[PDB]
Amino acid sequence: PALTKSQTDRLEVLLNPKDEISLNSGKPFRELESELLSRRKKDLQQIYAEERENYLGKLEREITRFFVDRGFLEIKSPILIPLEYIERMGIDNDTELSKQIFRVDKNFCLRPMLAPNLANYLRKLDRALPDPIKIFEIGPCYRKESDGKEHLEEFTMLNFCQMGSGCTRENLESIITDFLNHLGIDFKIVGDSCMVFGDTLDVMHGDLELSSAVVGPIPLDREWGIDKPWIGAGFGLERLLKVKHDFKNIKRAARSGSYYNGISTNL
Amino acid sequence: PALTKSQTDRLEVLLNPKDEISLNSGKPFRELESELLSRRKKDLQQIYAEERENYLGKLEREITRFFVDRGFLEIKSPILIPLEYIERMGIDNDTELSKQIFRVDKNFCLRPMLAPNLANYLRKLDRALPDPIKIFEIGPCYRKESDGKEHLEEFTMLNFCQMGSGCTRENLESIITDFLNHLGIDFKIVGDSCMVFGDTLDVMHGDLELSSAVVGPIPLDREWGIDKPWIGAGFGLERLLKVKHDFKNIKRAARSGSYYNGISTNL
Ligand SMILES: Nc1ncnc2c1ncn2[C@@H]1O[C@H](COP(=O)(O)OP(=O)(O)OP(=O)(O)O)[C@@H](O)[C@H]1O
Ligand SMILES: Nc1ncnc2c1ncn2[C@@H]1O[C@H](COP(=O)(O)OP(=O)(O)OP(=O)(O)O)[C@@H](O)[C@H]1O
Ligand SMILES: N[C@@H](CCCCNC(=O)OCc1ccccc1Br)C(=O)O
Ligand SMILES: N[C@@H](CCCCNC(=O)OCc1ccccc1Br)C(=O)O
Ligand SMILES: [Mg+2]
Ligand SMILES: [Mg+2]
Ligand SMILES: [Mg+2]
Ligand SMILES: [Mg+2]
Ligand SMILES: [Mg+2]
Ligand SMILES: [Mg+2]
Repeated sequence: PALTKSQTDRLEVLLNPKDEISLNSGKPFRELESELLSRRKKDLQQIYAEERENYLGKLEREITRFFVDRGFLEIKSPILIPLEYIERMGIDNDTELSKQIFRVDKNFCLRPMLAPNLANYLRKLDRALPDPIKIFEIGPCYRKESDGKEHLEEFTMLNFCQMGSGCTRENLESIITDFLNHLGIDFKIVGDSCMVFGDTLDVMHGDLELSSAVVGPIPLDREWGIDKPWIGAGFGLERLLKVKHDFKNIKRAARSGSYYNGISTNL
Repeated sequence: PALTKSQTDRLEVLLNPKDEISLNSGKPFRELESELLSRRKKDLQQIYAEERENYLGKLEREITRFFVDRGFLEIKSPILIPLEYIERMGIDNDTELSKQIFRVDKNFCLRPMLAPNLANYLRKLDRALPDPIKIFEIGPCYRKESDGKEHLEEFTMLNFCQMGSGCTRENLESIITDFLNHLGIDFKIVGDSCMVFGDTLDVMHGDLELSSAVVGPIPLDREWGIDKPWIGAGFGLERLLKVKHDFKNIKRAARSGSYYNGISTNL
């Protein structure tokens, strides 16, 4: 008995990283599907009985506590933003990131990153708060993607940043190290570059990019009224969850009607 | 010395409910503005030094703990949804709620409510979880609005719901009473009606609608594969914050670059 592509795809939906089941051992599809359906129902019943917290919600809460306790102000800024912020961030009207923007109406878009709203907060808060200014945000961001195992069109970003004193590469690396040590995630730092910010310190878990981080100043600062040293980093929460839970596909971690805490809801 | 409309508007931005300052006492605008700027800087410095949590984030966390502890599963579902869900909810292509939808691309929109995603979860979870099924979600929703003192175009909804046993008007009212007692908010229940769900139990704080709640079944259920009794209610978090903090305008409570925890960021 050989399994079709449709049958293999169904069993993959129902399989979880903790299982050790051979799909092509010769056991018939009916028995493999029944076994995995029972395991997944049991898993969902246990979540309902004992935890009840959503992985993305819980991780946002965990990250929020970490940064609040370290002196960063928690921001919740608009997800629907002016389309003018795109050109103003140096996302040239050519393509790459520009073709990835979801437009809303004629003058708005869904934010593809948190940085512009955070830059506006740094500028405004510097007129009232003592040095250094430390803020962060966690929330939804949106990009059109070719959709692989590591990209979502609707994902969740953390961006923390600081402006004023202490905005050095060593302090940025120290914050990233404390943060990922808190989550229990091994990493290395590798140099990369991007169109918006220039040179980045990319935080890698193996071949998976968890974050890009930047040490300012950069030429873009003038356009946003930023006139002091700064440091910042952006992380994808679903990528963090993919590492934490050993998911093969980031879709297990996404906002979704198709998975609850990585368990298929098609049972 | 009389104040212009622009000067009055500026002082209103800087005024907070706890102040007792007459804007038109005859004191010159320069002194009223300087006094309010100092108070607001002091307020923001105190938040930065001692709390650091965003009002909307904190309230979402408080509400999440309440519902998780009462047996409801925490959901985080897509904000960008299929445009087909609009017609399928009975939002007729005429207008009213239909003209309020933000469209994205050609086949998507920003969700104007949480209900359709929650209906899909109830249906799917009923195939694996024991009766009754209890779930909730908190997150952003979007509607085009004439924009008054009680409406935002980008707001935050809580919707909790239950399907199976216990889906009575008395139990729905009991949950609403426990919830608003937990937040310390007085209310009454008044009947109303809406195009989507029919008769609603509206939760009122004075003339302010905090929620619409529904006791099913309703004719819409068949289109969503819902085939059991159910109850549910939707609340706006920014309206809850407006009551809690005595804000004159709901914009003080919104996701915004213009206010932080109700304090102007234009200082
Ligand atoms: N489409 C996406 N889905 C999930 N997470 C994402 C996506 N795009 C970015 N992120 C996360 O946000 C972080 C910061 O965004 P950044 O602009 O640096 O991404 P990126 O360099 O375009 O990532 P990649 O090179 O993997 O596309 C990334 O390191 C990643 O963790
Ligand atoms: N544009 C908005 N801004 C802020 N909160 C809102 C908005 N629309 C709805 N809500 C909140 O969501 C809850 C449930 O949504 P519902 O569809 O019942 O609103 P609604 O009846 O259209 O409210 P209203 O009659 O005030 O426009 C409302 O009771 C309200 O608390
Ligand atoms: N990995 C993230 C890294 C974001 C870092 C930016 N965070 C910030 O604090 O703003 C500083 C800023 C100043 C001036 C002009 C523009 C800007 Br932006 C990303 O590429 O999405
Ligand atoms: N005040 C909120 C009240 C929402 C209650 C709905 N919540 C739910 O659980 O779904 C049940 C459901 C079943 C079948 C077909 C459609 C649907 Br929807 C609002 O009007 O936004
Ligand atoms: Mg990319
Ligand atoms: Mg990259
Ligand atoms: Mg990057
Ligand atoms: Mg309305
Ligand atoms: Mg109403
Ligand atoms: Mg209503």
